[PDB]
Amino acid sequence: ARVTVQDAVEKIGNRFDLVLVAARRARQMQVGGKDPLVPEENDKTTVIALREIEEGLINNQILDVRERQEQQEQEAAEL
Amino acid sequence: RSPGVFFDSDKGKTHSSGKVLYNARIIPYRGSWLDFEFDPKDNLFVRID
Amino acid sequence: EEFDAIKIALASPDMIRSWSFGEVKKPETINYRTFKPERDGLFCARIFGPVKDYECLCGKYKRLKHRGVICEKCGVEVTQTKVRRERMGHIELASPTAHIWFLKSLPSRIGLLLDMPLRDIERVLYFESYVVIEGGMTNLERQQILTEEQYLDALEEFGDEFDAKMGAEAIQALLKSMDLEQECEQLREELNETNSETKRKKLTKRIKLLEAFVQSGNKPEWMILTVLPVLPPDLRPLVPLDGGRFATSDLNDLYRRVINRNNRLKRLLDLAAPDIIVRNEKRMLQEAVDALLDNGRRGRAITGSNKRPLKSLADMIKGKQGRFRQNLLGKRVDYSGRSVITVGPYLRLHQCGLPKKMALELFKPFIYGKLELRGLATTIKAAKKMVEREEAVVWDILDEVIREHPVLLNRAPTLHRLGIQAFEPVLIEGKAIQLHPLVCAAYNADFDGDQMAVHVPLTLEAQLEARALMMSTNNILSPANGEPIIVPSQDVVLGLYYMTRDCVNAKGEGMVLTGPKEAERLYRSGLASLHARVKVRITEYEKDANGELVAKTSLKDTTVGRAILWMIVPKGLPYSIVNQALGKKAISKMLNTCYRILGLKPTVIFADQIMYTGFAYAARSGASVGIDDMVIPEKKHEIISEAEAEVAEIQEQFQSGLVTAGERYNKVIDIWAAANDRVSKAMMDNLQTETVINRDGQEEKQVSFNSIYMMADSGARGSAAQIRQLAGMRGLMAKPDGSIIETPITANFREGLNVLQYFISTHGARKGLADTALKTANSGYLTRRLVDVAQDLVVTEDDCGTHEGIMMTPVIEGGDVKEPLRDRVLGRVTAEDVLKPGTADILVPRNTLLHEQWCDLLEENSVDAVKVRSVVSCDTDFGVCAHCYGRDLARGHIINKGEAIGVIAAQSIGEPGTQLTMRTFHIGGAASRAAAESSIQVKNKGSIKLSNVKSVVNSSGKLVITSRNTELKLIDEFGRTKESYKVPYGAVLAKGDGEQVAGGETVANWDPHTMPVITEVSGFVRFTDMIDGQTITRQTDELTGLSSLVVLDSAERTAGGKDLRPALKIVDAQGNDVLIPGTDMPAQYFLPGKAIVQLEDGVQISSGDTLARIPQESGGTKDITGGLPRVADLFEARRPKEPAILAEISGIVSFGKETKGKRRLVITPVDGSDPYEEMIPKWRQLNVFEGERVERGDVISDGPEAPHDILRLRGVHAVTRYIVNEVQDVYRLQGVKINDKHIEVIVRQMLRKATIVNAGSSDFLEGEQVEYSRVKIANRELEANGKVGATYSRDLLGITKASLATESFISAASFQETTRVLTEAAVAGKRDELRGLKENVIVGRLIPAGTGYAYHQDRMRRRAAG
Amino acid sequence: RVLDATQLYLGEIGYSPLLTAEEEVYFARRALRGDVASRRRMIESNLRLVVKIARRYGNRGLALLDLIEEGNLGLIRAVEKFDPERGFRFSTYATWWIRQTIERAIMNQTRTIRLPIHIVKELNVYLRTARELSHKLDHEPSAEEIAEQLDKPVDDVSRMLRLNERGTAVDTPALLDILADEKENGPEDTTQDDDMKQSIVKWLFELNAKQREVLARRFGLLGYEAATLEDVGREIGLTRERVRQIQVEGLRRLREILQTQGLNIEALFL
Amino acid sequence: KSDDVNGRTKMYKNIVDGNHQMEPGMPESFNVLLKEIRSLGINIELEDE
DNA sequence: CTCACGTATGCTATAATGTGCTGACGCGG
DNA sequence: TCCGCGTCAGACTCGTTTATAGCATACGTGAG
RNA sequence: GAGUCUG
Ligand SMILES: [Mg+2]
Ligand SMILES: [Mg+2]
Ligand SMILES: [Zn+2]
Repeated sequence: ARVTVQDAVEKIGNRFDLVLVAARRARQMQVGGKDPLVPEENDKTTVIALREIEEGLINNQILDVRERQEQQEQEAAEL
Repeated sequence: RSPGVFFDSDKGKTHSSGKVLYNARIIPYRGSWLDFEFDPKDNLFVRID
Repeated sequence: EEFDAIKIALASPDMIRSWSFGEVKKPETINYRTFKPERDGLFCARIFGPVKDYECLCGKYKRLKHRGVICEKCGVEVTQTKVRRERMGHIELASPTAHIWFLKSLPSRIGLLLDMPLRDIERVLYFESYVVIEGGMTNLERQQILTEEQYLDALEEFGDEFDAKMGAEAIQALLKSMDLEQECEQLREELNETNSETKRKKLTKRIKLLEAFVQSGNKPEWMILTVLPVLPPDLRPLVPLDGGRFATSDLNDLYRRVINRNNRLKRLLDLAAPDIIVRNEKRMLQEAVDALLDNGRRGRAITGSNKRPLKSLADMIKGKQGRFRQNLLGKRVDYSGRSVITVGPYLRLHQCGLPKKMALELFKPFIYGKLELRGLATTIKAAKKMVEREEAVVWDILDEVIREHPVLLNRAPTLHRLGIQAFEPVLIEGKAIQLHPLVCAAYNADFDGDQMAVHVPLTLEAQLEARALMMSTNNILSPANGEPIIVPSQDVVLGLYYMTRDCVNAKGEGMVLTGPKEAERLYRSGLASLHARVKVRITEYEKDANGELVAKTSLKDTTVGRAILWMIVPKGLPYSIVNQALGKKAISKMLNTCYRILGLKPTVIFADQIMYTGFAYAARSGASVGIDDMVIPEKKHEIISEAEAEVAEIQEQFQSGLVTAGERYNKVIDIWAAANDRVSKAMMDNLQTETVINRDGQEEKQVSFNSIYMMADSGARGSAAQIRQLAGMRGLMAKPDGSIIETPITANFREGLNVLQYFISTHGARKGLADTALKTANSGYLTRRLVDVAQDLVVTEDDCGTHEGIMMTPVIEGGDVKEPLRDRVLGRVTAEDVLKPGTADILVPRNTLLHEQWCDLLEENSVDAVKVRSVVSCDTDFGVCAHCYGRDLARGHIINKGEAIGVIAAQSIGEPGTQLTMRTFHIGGAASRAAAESSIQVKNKGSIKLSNVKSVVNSSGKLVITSRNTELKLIDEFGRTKESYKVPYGAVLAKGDGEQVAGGETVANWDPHTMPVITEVSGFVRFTDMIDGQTITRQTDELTGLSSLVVLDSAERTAGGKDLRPALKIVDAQGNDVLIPGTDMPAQYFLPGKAIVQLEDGVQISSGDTLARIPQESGGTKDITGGLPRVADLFEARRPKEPAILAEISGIVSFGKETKGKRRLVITPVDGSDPYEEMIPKWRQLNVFEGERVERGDVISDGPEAPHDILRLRGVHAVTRYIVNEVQDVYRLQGVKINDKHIEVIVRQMLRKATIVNAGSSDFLEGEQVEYSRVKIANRELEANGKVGATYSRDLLGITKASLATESFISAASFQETTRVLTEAAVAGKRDELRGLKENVIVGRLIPAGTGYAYHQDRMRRRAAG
Repeated sequence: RVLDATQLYLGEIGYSPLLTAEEEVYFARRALRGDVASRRRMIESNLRLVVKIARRYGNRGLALLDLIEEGNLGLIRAVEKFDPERGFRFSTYATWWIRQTIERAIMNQTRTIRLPIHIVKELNVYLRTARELSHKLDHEPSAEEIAEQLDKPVDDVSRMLRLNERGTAVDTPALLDILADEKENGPEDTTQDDDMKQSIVKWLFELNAKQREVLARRFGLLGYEAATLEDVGREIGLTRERVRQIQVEGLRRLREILQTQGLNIEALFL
Repeated sequence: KSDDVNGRTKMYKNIVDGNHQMEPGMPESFNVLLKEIRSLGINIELEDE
């Protein structure tokens, strides 16, 4: 969160993986312009990803599943 | 160090024998140094310069 | 480009030509007038490339349009100027030149290859003497040196059919002719026939060299240089200073030397010069090349302009300053700043004051970026000018960027990881950085001008690693020991102490309040003191069996102050935490408790609250320091005059004859040391209480609110030791030698020192200050050796599934339990289902983390010994398992896989040493030691337990001990060990084995000064070999004449007595030898250096008597100065000068041969029929007697144990525990808490390699040293498939060698000895696949650990396919 | 333990024969006729003379050995061009040659930036003059004072004394880390050029089609070669007045595009 | 932040572009080290994947 | 297309022919 | 006897001496 | 490099 990132560590577990997953999500919002699930509330992309992880919306597995979905929709459109 | 003579001694250091080897050093203001020293076998040696 | 590995090998002449883009023929640099490169000179554009981007020299082609267009006229390629940093050239040498690195670098490769001494080769190289290359006529064989005149003789007689030459041509020919294959076979044949012990090593080493030479595909001729490479220009630049002058690299002077002499050699060869002159020029050419490669190795280095030796190629790589340590293992960095630090008490723990102008500059690109997205800046140049003008809208944008962006603060020195922390910055007007108080501990930050580095994490990844891993809030516990580093100090402690501590009645004694709110209202209203005793109603919130909190309300007597502190206290904690008077010791426990019950965010908030309230009440209090606050005891002068007439009486007894310099030194130091304690204890009784306050009626005693006493008792700042020097007696001061001055300082600082006392103080002071400057270096060098050795160690696996572990017992040294088993096995994976006493039901499982709850259960059952899983016994190859390690002490839970454990271990061992160097030294003046280790007095009743003890009964009735290792223990009723007590040799025991003693009984007395030589047998005393002047010395007295004998050692002894061992021999009335009860040994006690015997020969002794007093001068001071070398000796695995002997194999022993006195102890085991026979010195006396069934590693001799011998016989857990305990002894003496698991990491790295016997299916054969992990891998596949089974033996490597033995040469080179490392790697054709951290940091890649472990493991699986 | 290259060489020279007058004449006649041994013996016997000149020529440029070797080159030319028919001794003639070759080498090799003998000879006269001035003027020579004495140009004297300014090793008293790379632009400056170059492409697709076809093909922005007002005629324009009117017309509309986007005077300072 | 020449300019551009992405390269100090070891006559090559 | 300008290699004749700073750290392998 | 090691950043300032023949032909490129 | 410093 804002102050401390302990809760978000408790969701995923490995501090190292927390950082990778929050990074990947922050990159989506930074580049892709992906809409945030929680109200922004004037928060930087680093903190929003940690909010989403804390509440348990964002996760390595979930991100991978939606990557496949958008990627297969694009394959459908190309063919 | 003032020019003159100085008498010093390695307090052990060399040879775990632990022999105190005494030495004289003659220091001039200008010139080569004149050393006298003992060896573990009590032989007096000269080192010029 | 992205590559797998790096390989190093010898450069072929033709290889060197490949890199070259031309031969530089001329020394010409540039033209003095048109400052452009000369023709075929050192900066030739035709060779190295164009001076300006896409422009030829004569200027015919310009602009990016012309690409690779080599101008016909001048001969310059139109490409970027960048090329001149990458393109190399070469030099055609007239004479072959030896490469210094393979010649001079020890051992040397050219010498070892030819089996020819260096001296011989050099005589050949400087053209003093010829060497034979080959003579079919065995007349002259191979490598036989001939002088000038020796060459004339054979030349007439044989000539022609024998080939002998001079200089590097000769050695190159000798190298070309040598057949690596054939010599390998010849050397193998020699080892088969007659393998002499020491020359087997050297032959096996040349065999390994020959084998490795052929496998590398390196050719020995290439050790001699025919072509010489030239470094690209920009890497040896000639640039114009502003002053119009030029400045150039020294490599240019060295290249110009080489070219001038080489070209002059070409000339003198064209001119057919006489050979004396050709020779001189060939010598000078080799001198110039050797200066260019490595200047200073080939003798006197070539001095340039000042007199300083020119910096050569090797010098730019080698030194710490080389390129490794300076530009590659660490660098200067962008988006970095610094300034003075100052307090920010208003800050929360996760914040820091960052000056406006500093932050403006650091976040420049981030501002530019937002400015363009708002469309306030049209482009970058306009954004820059808006910032330069510092416009009002820019501040608002900068405020927006810094929001939730973490910044790294760093303080030198960075001893441990908390020397870098991340904060959220708070923009502040003013030039100073504002630091949060509670983290000042981790930085060792005090605001008397210290500065800090600021660094901006740029990427989203770096921001997240700073916020999650490196944030202040998230790094609360020390990674070294489990404790919180974020701990109140100074003002905060003093304030909370002032609030909690109670006074008699005061305002509003015995009132009643509704909650802490009525209390705060009362205090602030001015109707109640904070120290009033008062009954208040507080509602504590205690955790239940689940996550739900239970609420409990009850009336408890407290002060007003403690009630108000309860308001800060989070729900969950008991009221009993605040109900005591709080000091720093209690507050640290408070925050740890809160962390383990409630969690991180609550403790973070609670910590800030404590800091705010602590400062707030500290200031309300108005506590200060007057001179009357320093109270001198009324009874100082008495204690001192008593002590002073006493020491005077011993000085008068010194001229009389009962005293050596050492004895009286000890006696005077003991008298003053006890006087100092007495005066200090007088001051502290008089000061600590001596508060006469009238309670509600009559007088009472309570604790003093004297300012300095409160400061000391709270632990806010000074200790009792400092206040001794203020108000009591300053004490005995210690000289820079460590030896203590005989005259103590009687006075204190309130009293004021006189000129002599002050001058005498200076010695200790200045030695302290010099110690911080000079000794810090060795501490830091130890940190760096540790780090290099344990860089690779990373958590690789979760559970290796091992049962193996080391039995950890509770350390109970010096009566009072030093370190409890609970804390020692707190946060370590258990192993073997360990239940309760009654073996009928499992209590604890196998793989289970020892939490505070499990540990509390352990204490109710009183478990003494527990096998726990350790790093050393972990089976994981190329790292360690989360379970073997246990809890990340810094996090307070199980370690995360990917964490770089080794680094944390090395840092955490290294830090205290380096900090305690500067710390204890500037802060103390005198040495307040206590040597009174005479009598053991037992604290609690029990029965005496003596393990390992062999004592003889003396005529007094008393048990006089004659064992070396003696451990007196105090057993209770149930039968647990609770107190220990190291009894020495020469001790009188009050009671014997297994006898009852009451509380406060003395059980053993011994003299500390003098270790006596105590005889077992009774009879007459004989002087063997004790010739006066030869071995001893005679010193006579007056009137009657008491002579005393002093045993001069071999140090003062004459050549005549060297071979004689002097010993007091026990004969009987007949003058026959008395035997030692039950053995064949005749009594004889070998007297060491300066053994001062009183009683002259022929004196009837009884048994148990003191023969001889060897003086035991303990000139050691209690500091890390003496301690750290012990630690460094342990980690470096040094054999002591007198190792104690151990039995190699179990089985039954009798004596065989003797060399005069030298024992040849013959072990003849029971099952194992082969004997093991040892030569032993005569004077070294055995603990064991004769036929005993002793196991592997039973102690035979008196002496310290070598870690090598422990490992080799007992094994891993034995040697690991020996190191852990012997190191920890030192750090514990200085009050330093480091967890054993860190030391265990480094010992694992020590036990990395193993020697092998026999062959398997790979290339092992006799005695190759290979890493343990790799031979285990082989053994796993071998045992499944079969093939030749391989016996192994683990080897200990001490730190420096262990780091050089790593199979990465990039780590070995970066560490030390870079020249030697690269020659050995170059000759072996070694390939570094970059597994380690240092390797990846050098190439600037992702670390294989922490964040990088995810990515790195993805690359390793990309090696399996695509 | 004779390890030193110098002491080894001087040992070898001492081991030589010393020549007389009649011996010099006999060997010299055979030497010019082209005797192998005669040339070698005359050279080897006269090495000691080179050492004598080399000994009083140290601490000026090269090392003793360096001068000893270059001096030896003079000895060889001396033996080649010696006249035994002239009664006058060899030692006298050789001394010239040995000093000539040593001096010439010391004038070339010594100086990092290779200084031509012409300038070096001029420099000699300037410095000798400075010495005589210093003896009588208690102070040291000024540039103008030296120029007055030689009747030469002040600028010429200053250029010469500037070339006398020797350069010390940059790595030696480090200086390398103080002195920044002037040719390499900071990422700040390089990023600014990227912004300009990118804006130009967008600015090219914002003006007239014939206003960005002669404005860019002139500066070499889109085209391949940077042409001039007169050279734009090679494409299709084929005009001199109409090219100059249209070049400036493209720039005037673009000046208003920088005044409205918000640069102009903002990007004028820079 | 230090040597990587292309990397530092590219990342500057990204930070003004607001990408906050690294795009790393090869540190120029290491390129020098290689050149300095080859100047010693030791072949030190990068072996590819 | 020719000369000046910048740079380089050349020769000179009493006889002379053999050198020449800074020292002292301390522990280990 | 030799050679290898000996905390980590920061601030500033200074500093870069020597004598070396003159003159004629020869070798080579640039400018008008 | 030789300095005088600040931790
Ligand atoms: Mg300080
Ligand atoms: Mg301080
Ligand atoms: Zn050109």
